[PDB]
Amino acid sequence: CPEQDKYRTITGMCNNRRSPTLGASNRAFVRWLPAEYEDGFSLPYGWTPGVKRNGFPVALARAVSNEIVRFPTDQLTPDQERSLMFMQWGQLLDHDLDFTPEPAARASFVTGVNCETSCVQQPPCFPLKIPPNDPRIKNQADCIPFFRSCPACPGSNITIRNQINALTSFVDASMVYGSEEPLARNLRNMSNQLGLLAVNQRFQDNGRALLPFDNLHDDPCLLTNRSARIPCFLAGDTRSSEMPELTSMHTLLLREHNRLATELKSLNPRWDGERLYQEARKIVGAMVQIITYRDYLPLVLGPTAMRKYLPTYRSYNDSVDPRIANVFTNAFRYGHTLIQPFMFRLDNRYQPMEPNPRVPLSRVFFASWRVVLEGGIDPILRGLMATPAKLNRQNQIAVDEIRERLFEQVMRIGLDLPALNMQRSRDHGLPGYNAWRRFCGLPQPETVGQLGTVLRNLKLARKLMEQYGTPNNIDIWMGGVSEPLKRKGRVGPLLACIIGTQFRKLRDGDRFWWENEGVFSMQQRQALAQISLPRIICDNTGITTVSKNNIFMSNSYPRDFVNCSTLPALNLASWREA
Amino acid sequence: KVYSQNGLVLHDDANFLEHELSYIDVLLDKNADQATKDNLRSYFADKGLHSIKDIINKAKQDGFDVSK
Ligand SMILES: *[C@@H]1O[C@H](CO)[C@@H](O[C@@H]2O[C@H](CO)[C@@H](O)[C@H](O)[C@H]2NC(C)=O)[C@H](O)[C@H]1NC(C)=O
Ligand SMILES: [Ca+2]
Ligand SMILES: [Cl-]
Ligand SMILES: [Cl-]
Ligand SMILES: [Cl-]
Repeated sequence: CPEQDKYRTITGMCNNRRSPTLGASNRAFVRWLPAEYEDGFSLPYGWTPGVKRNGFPVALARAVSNEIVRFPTDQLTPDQERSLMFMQWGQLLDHDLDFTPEPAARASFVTGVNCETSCVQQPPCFPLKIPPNDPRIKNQADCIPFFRSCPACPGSNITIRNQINALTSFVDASMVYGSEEPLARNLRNMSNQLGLLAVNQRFQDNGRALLPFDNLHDDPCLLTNRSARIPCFLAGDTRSSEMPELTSMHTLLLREHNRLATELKSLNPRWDGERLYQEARKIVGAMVQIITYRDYLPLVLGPTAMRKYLPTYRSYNDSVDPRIANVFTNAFRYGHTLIQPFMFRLDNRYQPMEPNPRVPLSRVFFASWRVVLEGGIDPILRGLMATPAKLNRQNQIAVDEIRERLFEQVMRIGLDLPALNMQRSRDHGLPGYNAWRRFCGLPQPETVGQLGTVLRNLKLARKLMEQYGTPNNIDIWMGGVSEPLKRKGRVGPLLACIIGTQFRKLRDGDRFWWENEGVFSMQQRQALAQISLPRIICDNTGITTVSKNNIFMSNSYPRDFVNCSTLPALNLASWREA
Repeated sequence: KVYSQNGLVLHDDANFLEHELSYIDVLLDKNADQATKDNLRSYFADKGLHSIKDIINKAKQDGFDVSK
């Protein structure tokens, strides 16, 4: 590929010149540990009845969720040092890194069964069976729908099943620009030479841009309010409409791009649309990296694991594998423990905003109509900044808005996201808890007592042994979030290692890392160090009072807030060409 | 291809998009710069849409009202 280049490819191709497919979209996940399947190459554990895993029956994901994850919603413990923006950035970031495609439901027409409707365990379905005396699904002939992720090698003969990452592993803001050339151009405004992204043509947000509408014949967003007829949005990642909080962050970065391309045009009139697009794309990409590694990741891992797994950056290394590990797709779902059961919306005074200031999540999923018709994104972003995240306690894992009522407005039955996570790890043949402990150099408990010591919680170690029988079988997500949080962090040691290691490779194996020599000039790097997420909010919204750094720690108004006039704006003076 | 999560179609790269109707408006704009319309026709051509008829008929096929 190009002997020399300046901007990254959309697909991530040829970031590593010695292996041009590393980190590129639509490639199989890399495996930090060999896959563990029931039959050794494809069938997930729990597929065939009576077939044990390490001498113990496989536990129903829904049962583990009922007995371990369920807790009384109203007793939720607020996090005194994490805003709800901390959770939301984790979701948006994840949508930059991994998306595991699944077969579309319509493929079941002249083949197999419809996993949306049927509870028959047949390819490509892997439905979650309902345990006895379930608190919500009292019919054991029912099930929670589940599609198996598409195999990396379709069909195939004796090929250990693996899964595909449809996104660029690099932290390159691909959730804004896309991971494939057709979508990338579809997202772009191709009617002039300004290098802008396409914006909505039917609706604005107090004079400011909204994401364009995507076209889905069976649009889930239209089901959330039939009279509004507001479809889902279009962005670099296809999940942009899952939540209005997520939508708001997509919309924010879309405005930031068009704001940068505008200034760069006035700054360099000779530049054409492509040049403006690529330059603004490169800044946004660096902004995501800065916010991620400077502000976000230290609050996920904590100082100890941060210094250990993300030492001081040196330079690019073309020997580093920058791909997303299959286990990271499940391990980075720790954020589900941070989810509050409501969407909070505030006004310019940071007070509850009418119509609805405390909407349960089960009525915001795919509710794009709320962004367009209930006040835009400013009330949402304000709620994300001035609302504490949910703290993860060993007996308060995840709320029921995602454990009982996930997508119930667009699904025949409410889904159980924690249970989906564990079923998903089995779908991907991920090794168990102790397998990843060892991989991370951590002690591996065999007995309830040793597990009790690891968790510093004899009670939880007991309920885990009752469900799983052996710590070797604890699904990686359940075990990851069950561990006590490290000092000033929000994950245990196991997830600190998996998450920390992943982002190390994404930094050291990225030739376009914003600090790597040649990417930016010295004056440009010093200019980018000044950016912050609160400043991006000031530049592209009607909000004039925003969190003070660190935004992910600030979470109470007016204690942790300042006026926008106090923060410095990004200085594009060094982007001037003679 | 089709992007599907939990059976929901989140994106279908084969479907005409709503904001691409503003491009049709440019093409049918008599005063519109010709070099711009030529670039749009290359944009649509790269998607298998060659004549104005093909573009309109695709937008129609994908659920949009065409009165142009
Ligand atoms: C779905 O959308 C409709 C239409 O937008 C909502 O009714 C509107 O409520 C807003 C509050 O911001 C009012 O300003 C409008 O006057 C109402 N519009 C209409 C058409 O009456 C409705 O509340 C939403 N459905 C639910 C369940 O909230
Ligand atoms: Ca990416
Ligand atoms: Cl793995
Ligand atoms: Cl992405
Ligand atoms: Cl955790």
